Amino acid sequence: GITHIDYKDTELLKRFISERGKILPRRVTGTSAKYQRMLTTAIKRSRHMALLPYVK
Amino acid sequence: NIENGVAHIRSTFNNTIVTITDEFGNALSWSSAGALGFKGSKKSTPFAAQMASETASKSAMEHGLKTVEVTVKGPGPGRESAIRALQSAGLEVTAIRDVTPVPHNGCRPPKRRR
Amino acid sequence: PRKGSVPKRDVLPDPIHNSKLVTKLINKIMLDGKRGTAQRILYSAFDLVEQRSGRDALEVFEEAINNIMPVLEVKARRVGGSNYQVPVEVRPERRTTLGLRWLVNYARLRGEKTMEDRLANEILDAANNTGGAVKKREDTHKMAEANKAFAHYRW
RNA sequence: AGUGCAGAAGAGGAAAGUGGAAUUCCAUGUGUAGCGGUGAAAUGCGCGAGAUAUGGAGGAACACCAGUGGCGAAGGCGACUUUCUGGUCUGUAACUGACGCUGAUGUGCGAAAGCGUGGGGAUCAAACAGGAUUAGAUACCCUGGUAGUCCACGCCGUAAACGAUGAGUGCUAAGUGUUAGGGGGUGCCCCUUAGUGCUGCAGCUAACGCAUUAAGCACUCCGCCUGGGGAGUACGACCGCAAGGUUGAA
Repeated sequence: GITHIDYKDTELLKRFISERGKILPRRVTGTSAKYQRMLTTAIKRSRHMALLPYVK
Repeated sequence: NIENGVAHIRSTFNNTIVTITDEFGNALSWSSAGALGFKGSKKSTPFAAQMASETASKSAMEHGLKTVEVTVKGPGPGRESAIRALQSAGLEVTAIRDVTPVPHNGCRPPKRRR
Repeated sequence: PRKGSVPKRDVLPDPIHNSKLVTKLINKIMLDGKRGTAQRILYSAFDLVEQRSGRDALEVFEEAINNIMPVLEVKARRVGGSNYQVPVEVRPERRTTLGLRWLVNYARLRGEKTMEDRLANEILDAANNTGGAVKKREDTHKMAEANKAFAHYRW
């Protein structure tokens, strides 16, 4: 549905994101498996820099 | 005992460490299940922790703590009797952090009784 | 007894004393089923108590029950996973019907020779506290007045 | 058919650890009566450990995109800053005009441990130091405790390789979950040139199960099997760093 999102973005990954800094399961979501895989992947290219926490 | 307190309470299934402190580690007061006589499966139990915080708040006699902004870490069933009963002078359990022991599967586990 | 819910099944009637608790204890003290004998012990032995003991057992019968009846009981009732007893709420048929036998098991206690006068000596040093009849009530009632247990049980 | 192939997948594989579960260590921002221990306690850190984390880099794993998904012949399998790498082929096949099937020669190679560098402790786990037991414990129980737990180099192979399924030719309802990727196409209907797991027509096997995507019926090889043990014990022949194998009448 959306176009690409990459490690430029780290909060366009907040739609599907938790409160600890992780993301919700794809089974509870349910959209373009391919598009959502890379989109969520980039946020993990960002847990590299870890802009989103692990615990507070 | 500086006119306020901060609750760094703890409860492993044994030795429910009720610990109302100040912000730094300046050692206000502590408590226990091993402080009021209970051993026989009344250690972490709601009917054995009715007065588990007054071995702290009235063995203070000068503070009467007034808030928490708590970090309820080291969780058990003794948690609840260590919070709701932390309101016996005005100690005002106010805020929480949702940060208990949540390690990340990097540890190695102790053993399992069948 | 698959069911239960059984009452006292009796309309407690009294002779010439005008009471509903002086007829439910006449059969308890009734030595070897002796109606008149206990009837004469509740109209001549329970009326001359003041002459021997000190006070009469007419309107002071409430002080020989209310000032001795305990509350917390001691009945095994497994709950959760351990083995701790739980007290039952002192109900009228479970506190006044069982807490009125303080004259049959205490009649053979007073060591004042005359057993008849010893049975009338159960009103003295027992109507208040620290007596020979409330000595077994302080070793039961006072055992769970501070140590609370399960409150979400069945009994 | 194979190389052309859009390339494209999934934990197919090789990617240092910048950062983080950073650990039982402790003066500690902080201090002492507890980090903590249990069928039954001593175990056990306090004559100046503590509670969680202020410097907290590190021994290290991606912890969270992580699903049963799917690369590959079984053993597998997880961010990547990505160092590289094939085939697989999903659509028809451009070239050549049989472009050959099970495959004892060879080679062989394949689970933690058993194996090779010294690192060898983050220190848990073997032994167990040790409590304790209903009539009955060195014990699954219990803090801690010396291989190992942190491995880039010699070669391997026993396991429920319980996958107990060996591989050529199609197959008598196809739908179905659907797979990156697609024959007609254009969050709208799909068929195998396809792939999986199947409820299961239909028909066989042996009581059972397979099923348009077959143990059934038809051409196949290394073959084993043809009532039980005992039997791998006399003995044994040849590989071999090692567990060892791998043989073999009674």
